[PDB]
Amino acid sequence: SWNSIYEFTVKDINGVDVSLEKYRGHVCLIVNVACKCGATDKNYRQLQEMHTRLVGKGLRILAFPCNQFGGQEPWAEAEIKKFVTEKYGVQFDMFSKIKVNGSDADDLYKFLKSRQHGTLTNNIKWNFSKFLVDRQGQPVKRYSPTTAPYDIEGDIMELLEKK
Ligand SMILES: [Li+]
Repeated sequence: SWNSIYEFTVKDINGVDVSLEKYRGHVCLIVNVACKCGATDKNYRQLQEMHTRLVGKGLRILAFPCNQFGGQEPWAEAEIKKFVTEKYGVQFDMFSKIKVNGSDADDLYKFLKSRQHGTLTNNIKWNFSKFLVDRQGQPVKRYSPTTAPYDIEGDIMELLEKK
């Protein structure tokens, strides 16, 4: 019966559980991440630039580490946090590691995938897929891993302009 992302609670990268009610009224870009992928640098760099450009306008970027793709997120949370903060200066919201596929996927990802279908098949295909969520907590677009974060900015602006 879940009707929006606000129904879910997740553990942040510091081990602090937070309800996604926190994000009511903001546009969210939800990204599954990994530190040991060939596109790690470009995704984190562009996400941090987009955070800096758009956080004041209502964008919230949420990054969920996940080790389901090629064993590319093997580290624990403290090490992930240190890596991304020291290398990229990440200021957006980082979470504890989850699964995005299978029956043990976080309910947030079960929900996201139930709202926006992937290309051909529905499982998350690799690290750095993106879901765009409007100011009412509705997932309204999904982008494949190879989509540069910058190419999502136009769609973000449309949703930021809405009430
Ligand atoms: Li499928």
